[PDB]
Amino acid sequence: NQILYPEVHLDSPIVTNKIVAILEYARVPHAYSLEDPTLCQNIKHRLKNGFSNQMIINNVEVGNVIKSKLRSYPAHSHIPYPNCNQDLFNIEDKESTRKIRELLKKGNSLYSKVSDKVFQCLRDTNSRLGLGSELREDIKEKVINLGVYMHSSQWFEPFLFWFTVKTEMRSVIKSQTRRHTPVFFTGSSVELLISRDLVAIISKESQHVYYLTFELVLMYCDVIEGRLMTETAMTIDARYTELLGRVRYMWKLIDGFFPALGNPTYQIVAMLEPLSLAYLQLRDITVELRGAFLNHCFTEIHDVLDQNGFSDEGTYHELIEALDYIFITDDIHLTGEIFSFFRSFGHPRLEAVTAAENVRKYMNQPKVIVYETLMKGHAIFCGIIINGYRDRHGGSWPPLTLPLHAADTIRNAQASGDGLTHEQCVDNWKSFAGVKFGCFMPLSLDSDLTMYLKDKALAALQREWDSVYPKEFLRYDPPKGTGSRRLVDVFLNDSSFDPYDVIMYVVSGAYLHDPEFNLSYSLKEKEIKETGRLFAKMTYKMRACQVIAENLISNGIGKYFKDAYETVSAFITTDLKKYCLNWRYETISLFAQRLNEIYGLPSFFQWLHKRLETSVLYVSDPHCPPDLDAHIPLYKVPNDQIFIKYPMGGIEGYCQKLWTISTIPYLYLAAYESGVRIASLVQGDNQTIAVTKRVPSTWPYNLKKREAARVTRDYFVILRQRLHDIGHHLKANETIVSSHFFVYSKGIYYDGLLVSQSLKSIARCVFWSETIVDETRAACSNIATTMAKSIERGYDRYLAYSLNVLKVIQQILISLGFTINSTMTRDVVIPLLTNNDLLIRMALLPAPIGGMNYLNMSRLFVRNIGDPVTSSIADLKRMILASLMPEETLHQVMTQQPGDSSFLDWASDPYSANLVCVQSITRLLKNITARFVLIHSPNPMLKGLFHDDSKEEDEGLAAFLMDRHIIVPRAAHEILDHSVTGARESIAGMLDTTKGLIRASMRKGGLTSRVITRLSNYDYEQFRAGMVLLTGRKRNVLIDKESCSVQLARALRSHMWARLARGRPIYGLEVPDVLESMRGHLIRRHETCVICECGSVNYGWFFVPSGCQLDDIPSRSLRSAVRIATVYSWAYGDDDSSWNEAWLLARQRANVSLEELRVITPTSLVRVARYTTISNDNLSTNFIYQQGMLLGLGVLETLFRLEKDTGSSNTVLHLHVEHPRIPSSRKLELRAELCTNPLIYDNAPLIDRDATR
Amino acid sequence: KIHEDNQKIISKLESLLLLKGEVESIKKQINRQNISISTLEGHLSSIMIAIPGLGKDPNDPTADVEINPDLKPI
Amino acid sequence: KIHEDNQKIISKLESLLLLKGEVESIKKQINRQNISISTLEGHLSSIMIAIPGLGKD
Amino acid sequence: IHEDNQKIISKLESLLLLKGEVESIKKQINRQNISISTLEGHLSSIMIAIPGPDLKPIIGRDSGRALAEVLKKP
Amino acid sequence: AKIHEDNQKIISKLESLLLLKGEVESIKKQINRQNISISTLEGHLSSIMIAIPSRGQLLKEFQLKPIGKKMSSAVGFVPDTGPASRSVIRSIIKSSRLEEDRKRYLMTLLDDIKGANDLAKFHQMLMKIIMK
Repeated sequence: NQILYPEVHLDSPIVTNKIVAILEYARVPHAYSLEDPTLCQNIKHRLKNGFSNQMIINNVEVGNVIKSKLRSYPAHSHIPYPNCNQDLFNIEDKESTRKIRELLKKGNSLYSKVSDKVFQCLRDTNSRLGLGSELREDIKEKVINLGVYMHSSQWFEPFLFWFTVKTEMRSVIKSQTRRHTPVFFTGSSVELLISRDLVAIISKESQHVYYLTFELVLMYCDVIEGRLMTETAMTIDARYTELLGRVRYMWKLIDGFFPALGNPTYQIVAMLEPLSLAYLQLRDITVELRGAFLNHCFTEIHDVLDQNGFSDEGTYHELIEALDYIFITDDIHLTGEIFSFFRSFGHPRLEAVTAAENVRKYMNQPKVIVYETLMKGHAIFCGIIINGYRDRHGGSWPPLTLPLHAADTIRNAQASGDGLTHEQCVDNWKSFAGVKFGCFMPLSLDSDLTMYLKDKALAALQREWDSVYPKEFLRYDPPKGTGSRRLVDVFLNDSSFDPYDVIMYVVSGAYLHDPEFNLSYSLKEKEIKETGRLFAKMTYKMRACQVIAENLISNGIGKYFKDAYETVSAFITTDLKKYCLNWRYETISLFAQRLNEIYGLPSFFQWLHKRLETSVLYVSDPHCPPDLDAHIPLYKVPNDQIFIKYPMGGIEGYCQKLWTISTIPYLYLAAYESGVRIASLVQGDNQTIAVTKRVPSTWPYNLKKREAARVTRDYFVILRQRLHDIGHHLKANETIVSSHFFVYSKGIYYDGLLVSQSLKSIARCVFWSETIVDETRAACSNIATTMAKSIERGYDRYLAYSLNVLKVIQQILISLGFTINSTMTRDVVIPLLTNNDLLIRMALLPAPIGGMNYLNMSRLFVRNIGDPVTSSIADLKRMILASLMPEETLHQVMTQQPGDSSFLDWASDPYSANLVCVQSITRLLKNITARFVLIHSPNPMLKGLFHDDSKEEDEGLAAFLMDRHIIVPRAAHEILDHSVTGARESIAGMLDTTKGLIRASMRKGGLTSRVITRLSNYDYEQFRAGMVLLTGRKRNVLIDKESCSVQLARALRSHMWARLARGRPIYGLEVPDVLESMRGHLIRRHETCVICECGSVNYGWFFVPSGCQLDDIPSRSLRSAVRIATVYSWAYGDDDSSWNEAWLLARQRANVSLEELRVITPTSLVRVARYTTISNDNLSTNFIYQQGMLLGLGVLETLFRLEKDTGSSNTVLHLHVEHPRIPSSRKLELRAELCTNPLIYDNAPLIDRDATR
Repeated sequence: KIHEDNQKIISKLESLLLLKGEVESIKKQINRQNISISTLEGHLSSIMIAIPGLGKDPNDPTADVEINPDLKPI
Repeated sequence: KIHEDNQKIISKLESLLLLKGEVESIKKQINRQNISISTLEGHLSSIMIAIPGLGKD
Repeated sequence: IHEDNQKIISKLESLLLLKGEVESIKKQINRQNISISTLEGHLSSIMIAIPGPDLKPIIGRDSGRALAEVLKKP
Repeated sequence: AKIHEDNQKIISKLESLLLLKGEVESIKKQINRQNISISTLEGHLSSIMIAIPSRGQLLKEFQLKPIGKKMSSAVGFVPDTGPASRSVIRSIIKSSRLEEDRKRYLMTLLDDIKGANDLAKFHQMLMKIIMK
């Protein structure tokens, strides 16, 4: 293909049977032991028969080379995958790692040239804002000697070895895709063989032999690079001094446990995630909540040590003392940083039999439930639906039929139109015993296409289920597979698709009698748990019915379910992972009947359990074969190995919204019985219940938390009883009850404070990115994004900027010198590597003006910068003033060769400066592939949306909007996003092509050979364009030094766009820079220098008091037409002539007239920020003031970063601040016939009286 | 004697006029009875469709819903 | 003859008065069966549902 | 007076016609009393003891297939 | 005339009893409808409870088994059993805001205590010191 590279990072599970299959084809002896020897039989059977292909013959020679080398070492011992980790985390060879060492030493040389001037620029930036007096002395030595601290780490010599092995293995995979035999390379202490599928490492001193696959090499490279970056980040930053020692002891302790314990060490590694929450629970104010969950964690650690044979009292006590040293700290903010080190040890090896027997244990369990609790929850469920329909329809009762025995309260509430409380539902639960709702929720299916375009793997047919296993690993020849593998390939190629046809396929009952139904399991790519997790694959129609069912629940009833005295709350955190296995037909049946009555679909929402009770399920991995002599259908297969014969339960996912809306009524029932109030938050597999009771205001803070904890504990016991009465078995030991903290997506919430994992994004800052082609620009953008995310979670700004510059320099050096790309010619590599200043100026220049630095100095302080070009020019002026870059480079930026782009590319990206070869190439490949497959789709849902002449229409619309006498590029972007062009772009963007659709389009021939050759060489074009930019000598005499960045940005945009603009003005893209406009002064005592010296009175006032402890406490198309009409009437003027064009543009989305269209159209800052008073009265542009307040909060966060409390003085901070009409030149081409597709075009104007939305 | 017999006839007729209160009392007991049966039918209705395969051949008790959710493919 | 007719009226009134006691016996039997429905409704309120472990086919 | 007396006897014969209707009511209550007694006999069969009495009856899924697994062997 | 006036009063009471005739007939219809309703209810009830296993069996420990006072849970921690509870008490002492000499003295007292009930007396004494 020459456009597909082997994968850089690990997105696949680790399977033992792959390693065993390679080592048994290669006939190499190995030390693995399997729980199922089935593969270890089947291979032998094939080797008894004489079966061979090209992969067997290629693997015999590699094994012969390994045996010929192992004759030299007599006492050789193979070590399995977990038991060698402590060795393979610390391995070094000097001779094998010469080239990457020279490249990184050259990177140290360049950073040692520019580090002092980087520090001077950051010091001037700090001194402008007023924080120059509080600059630490150690920051200078950390910035200048950053490369020395990176190279002094203990993971540097492991990382060079594993990066070399990964890069050489990727070369072997792509080149082989002469019959050269791989030979060993004798190093100082390591002998290395690298093949396509196997790597053999022999240690010369210990005579230890390791065999590895590609997945293990990728995992080891990611782990060691993450450890290197994280240890460097903790060594440079002064706030992480004790955490550095604790995580070093953690690394040493777990790496010591790997050789003896092996694969059960990952249970302790997974137990490290509960332990931080338990050690944080130890500091609670309440009485017995301190050591509740720690007891369960310690008991399970003791069980893990006891089952594997370490039944000694000495070992467990030393492990408890070690964990007490690691997890006990005084700072609450540094407690949650251990969550960032969760993935630092690796991933366990997996086998399908263990996960199969776990799901077999859970889904084949008898149960007894109670009718009364089920009916009480059903009554609460009905009450929630009734209250939702009253709230959205003006107090009206929904269509329902109360029975004859209904209570007088319910009947009089139906007659008088009064709502129902929870107490009336629970007490009169027999009034809802025979209710029957009417149909009042529409089925909107022709107006949505966003869901089918998401890619979901499809299982094979039931007649051909052995096709996933190769002939190599089976005793019989499997049937050849004819079913399609992906959902989108079936969906786009479907000749006749009707959304109601699959609902008829459910309701008519054809799914129970379908000959080709099959569900399969597959192992998860990244789970620390040794049993792992599974995701399911099913056939086309059943997956479509699943998607339609979840859409119907989400768009309808589920939206109903979303939400001298003071109030206190206490939190319960529970796990919801194994709830899906616990659901049965009897519990979910009545809720599903009520949803069937509401939606008007007979027996639709009960589909999953009725289908699963009659079908056999299996776990599918290619290397794990079934124990069958011949091909046998699934119903005859025994209930052993990977097969679950007749399950009772729910698959993970697939019905989650229904289970959630069934679960909430039992929480409300336990609330009514316990007499408390509940606020409920559902994360991914984590549920937080906040218990509220009213308390007197005169009470102190100590007793109120005791009262909240008491009522929370009572509620928890009642909730456990009511969840056991329906059969969920909450298992109170695993859940946690706290009076302060709860966990959510951003981090831990502790009493109004946020504890965040700052070091996770630094561990995710690695070389390259997950793209099919290695690109330097995407990697540098990923580095900038990870450093910015770490700054927002609390890392230091200047150190992150220095690490960003160092990693950009090293990334450029790896992209030029150590790469698998064969298109890197010597005409660009030798000029870039010999000229040092050229490469440094390419690394330091911002990317909006043509460089490869994607992090701005304004971005370190505030999230949003306005204009990238103006900010880039201001940063370049700062670098010129700090002598980091020469003056003439600015002239080069203003004399850069313009690129070729049309009005459509300018309307898609309004801030682009017409630069040559900047766009990410994977995005271009995805857009071309998605556009080709959506144009050539015979699906009847896409009759007129995608035409062969769509691109000419889009370019005509863009040239109609932006070829007027004044060019406004931001308004045209808003018009095209809400028009048909942005509708097609949004439909094409939601389809993820991945590797499979790109390969499929390559076999179809949509991607021409010119496209492949052109897209294969853009990295060399980026380096050539950067070299031509930085080596050019052209000057403009209008460039004055220290001029305004706005005028320079206007001149740059006029120069680069001079072919299209032809001298016409451009408006609406220019804003002043955040750092240049604002100057700060700190009034500790005795007045302001700026106010007295300059007389400036335009400033914002910030106040922090002393003596505060910081450390502790209508349709969418109609709205689109309205937005198009509003933007066109505002930006291009309004009169009789302009409203006709606005009506012609807005008519294509909604069916309105001219008169109707006229009528209808009208963070880490919180540590300071709780104490901060901001007054804006002395201010005299809303974006500039908002970013000024964000900058002031960042400055006050930087001032009190290393200090526990404000000391003895109040803190005062001052941040001083320093078209009639546009007629249309073109004419509208439009379309001859208006498209009537229901996704985009609205047939009815609907509510014309309501002008809102 | 005949007039005295008429007083006896009226005296026996008074208790028959009082029978209307007893007859109205039977009406209230039957009204309370049909609610009590309706509770049992409501409990039988919920149990039958929660437990699958128990309907005693009613042609799919879940399918008793109304069908006009702008579907109508038939 | 009027006296003879009046005694016949009295005899028919006594027969209707004997019918009243049977009607009151109907009231006691209706009330007894009403309790029997009520205690059966309590036992159907206290039913626990059992779910098997494996589906059959 | 005699003509009025024949009218009174005429209405009293119509009032004596209700005795067969009251016996017809009595047979209907007797028919219900058998029906409730069979249901009380059916209800007492599935009652068991629960360890921990309560005497909560348990209904199986199809014919009592789950009861062989959950219940203690006698 | 007085005897005739009394006879009209006799007639009016007999007509009132004739009005009662229709209401009693209406009762017979409702009792008849209830017997049909309970018979169909009997047919559905006879179909359901055919298990017939007033005590014959017991559940084989499917109850929730509610937590004891000695056993620990998410509601609270009570010291029990062997090795884990001593580690939890030691962690509560090491995580406390107490003085170091007092913590060492409590370590000596905790190493002295052997019995399970005396471990519970230490835990109530330990929480008293932390609250004080």
